[PDB]
Amino acid sequence: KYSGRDSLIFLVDASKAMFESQSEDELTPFDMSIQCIQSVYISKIISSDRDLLAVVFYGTEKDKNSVNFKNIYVLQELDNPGAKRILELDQFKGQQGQKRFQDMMGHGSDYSLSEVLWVCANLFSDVQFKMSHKRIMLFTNEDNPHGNDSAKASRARTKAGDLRDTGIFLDLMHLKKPGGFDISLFYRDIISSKLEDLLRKVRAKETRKRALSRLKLKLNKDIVISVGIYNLVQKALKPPPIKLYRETNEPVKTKTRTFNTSTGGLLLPSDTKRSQIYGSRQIILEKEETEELKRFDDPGLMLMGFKPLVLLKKHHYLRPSLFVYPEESLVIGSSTLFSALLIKCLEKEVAALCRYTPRRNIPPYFVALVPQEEELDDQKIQVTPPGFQLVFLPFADDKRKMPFTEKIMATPEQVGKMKAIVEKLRFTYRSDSFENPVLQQHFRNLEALALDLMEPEQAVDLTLPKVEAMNKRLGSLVDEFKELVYPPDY
Amino acid sequence: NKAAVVLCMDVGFTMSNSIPGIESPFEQAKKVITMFVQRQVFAENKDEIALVLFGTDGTDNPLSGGDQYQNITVHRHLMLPDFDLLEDIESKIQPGSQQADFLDALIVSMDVIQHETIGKKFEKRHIEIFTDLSSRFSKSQLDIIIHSLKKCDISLQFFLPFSLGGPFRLGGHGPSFPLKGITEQQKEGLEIVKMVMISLEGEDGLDEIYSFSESLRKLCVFKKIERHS
DNA sequence: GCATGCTCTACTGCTTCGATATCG
DNA sequence: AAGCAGTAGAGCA
DNA sequence: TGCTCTACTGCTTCGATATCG
DNA sequence: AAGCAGTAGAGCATGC
Repeated sequence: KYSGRDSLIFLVDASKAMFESQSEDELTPFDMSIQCIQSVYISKIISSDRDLLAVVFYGTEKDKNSVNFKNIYVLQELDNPGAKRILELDQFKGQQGQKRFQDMMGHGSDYSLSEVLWVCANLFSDVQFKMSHKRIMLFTNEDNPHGNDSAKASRARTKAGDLRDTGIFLDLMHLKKPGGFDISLFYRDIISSKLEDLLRKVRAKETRKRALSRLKLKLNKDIVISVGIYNLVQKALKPPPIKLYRETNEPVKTKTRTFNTSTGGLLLPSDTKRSQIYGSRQIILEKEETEELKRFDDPGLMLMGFKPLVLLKKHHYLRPSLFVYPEESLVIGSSTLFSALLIKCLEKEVAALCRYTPRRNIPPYFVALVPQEEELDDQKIQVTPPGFQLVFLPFADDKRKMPFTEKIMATPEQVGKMKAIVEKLRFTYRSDSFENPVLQQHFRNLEALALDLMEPEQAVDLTLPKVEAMNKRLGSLVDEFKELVYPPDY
Repeated sequence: NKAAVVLCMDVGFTMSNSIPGIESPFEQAKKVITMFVQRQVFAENKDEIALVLFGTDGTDNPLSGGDQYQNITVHRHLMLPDFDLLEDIESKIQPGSQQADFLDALIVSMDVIQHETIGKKFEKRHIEIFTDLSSRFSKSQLDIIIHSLKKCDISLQFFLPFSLGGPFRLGGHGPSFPLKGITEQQKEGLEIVKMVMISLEGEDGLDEIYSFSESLRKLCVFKKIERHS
């Protein structure tokens, strides 16, 4: 569906060994799990802040759950990422946090098996929303928790199937006991290690997919089909403030009005005119006339002929392009016609040209529909989906004209050394990763404000170049490139 | 900075010619000139306009010597155009049927432009010429006036009517002339204005020949007005 | 022959989110 | 509601 | 009667505000 | 735009 949120239960193994440092001095796997869980909450509190996140430790001494099972202790409950819940969470670090774990719940017991999955199931059942994905993320190391009883093993693989059928899928981040890919054992049936994607990799993201407009494409007379204009590059910005009463920290319910005809008394909106002075005199209208003087067309796309893909110069530009698609919701039998027109436009390299009105009262606007075709391999790479593209087109007063009157050339020798410089600085561009420093430092400012930890975590500036790794990279040709013909010569 | 634009318009009898089914060239020139002065009034910019009409009945001219300089009247000097310079355009139903010449309004507008640059700084001198080109010419002195056009570095844009060689309405990316809107007089007019424009400024004079169809279609009235951005 | 009693289906308005135009 | 240089009126000489 | 400060200042870009689907 | 949730209205069955 559309508003089906993502779910995640964290399930941690605190039974026998990980609370101890595995007889090492580096990092206990318990601290590894708590750091990963805290980083996932910190990432999804601004990445996907409508989802569901629970956390459950099993194998501990004392117990609390709604089922009343022995030695299963839940910590939080299925809700949003909350700052107070992560400030509860971050108290289990180091030896002092290990002893806090001891005095709060105590580790070590005869840990049972699939009843922990039953508690996960009843934690998923009692939600009063809709959920798209159901993922159980098990943080453990060991291999045989049914090392003596075989009926416990059969019951474990029965209850795992009872979670398999109603749509609950689990993966276990297998804690490497020596630090390697060693245990190639027999839980490939229950499942459907690397933790860096849980550790850093999602500091700024948002989850959304909207249709933006659902219009009609007409071939200028009566022949009408449906189309829907999705969006791809939306220029995201930080969320805006909220006014607040600094005594008790409550918002203040702003209300405004217009009043005072120089005596006292309100003015309900029926007794205001809309005016424009032009020097001496005024021009008065009504609100309905000053909203009516922009009305040209019904909403949609009327087609006005076909032009090849070559003579439209794709540097004429004023707004980002959107992306059509042929729904079969308004009319029926539209994907057939659009696929036929698309393959003929492709094999004849031609593009449509249209007049476009988005909403129920908008002045008209000329657009160019340029086709595109998909691409797919065994790895399922996806750079293009199979539709069109609406290049917006300027009309006449978008283009300015530069003064233009200089023309002096030089000798064709610097092009070779500049070719050497650009080949020195030659690389594949990217696929991602030039993130916005202002938004990212604001994110971490808000993290340190709501968590009072230490300081602004200074975001690394990827937008900045690498001048140390560029100047010595190119070397001692910059002096000759500077002083072949052009020093400033004083 | 300050712009000083000047219009010179044929208001002659043939300009108010009969309608074979389309429109009068007078009403076409009226629609175009209302578009231009409408934008340059409603844009609140700091420019001044001066306008001269030829093809009237009387001659209230600052210079009317003999048979020449007939039916030419300076309507208004270089003014920030208010609604009076738009109602002088709109409330002027009369064409005034007595047509004399077509080259006179350029030299009268040049004389009053010289009289109008009295301690008022201006960077551009653009004069736009509407003429149906149906009357006879006047060839007393030509190289002196072409020399003044050259030495003063002023600009002269030329709107010729639709006659440039199905339902021609006004402008719809269709035909310029419907089937035949030319004759011998219009042929010699088009060749003499092509000769003067090419010989004065070059091939841009071939580009500065704008039809009444396409001048409403495109932005071709505004040129050398704005500045660097 | 006129008034009432009972159900189900399509119309319609609300709520939340995101994108767009406007005014400093 | 905030900055960035562009274009004419004042101060010491 | 001569060259730098100075009042303005047009613009330009976010930031808050309001509308619409 | 998207989902949903609540009520108005028309037609079958009943009564005086």
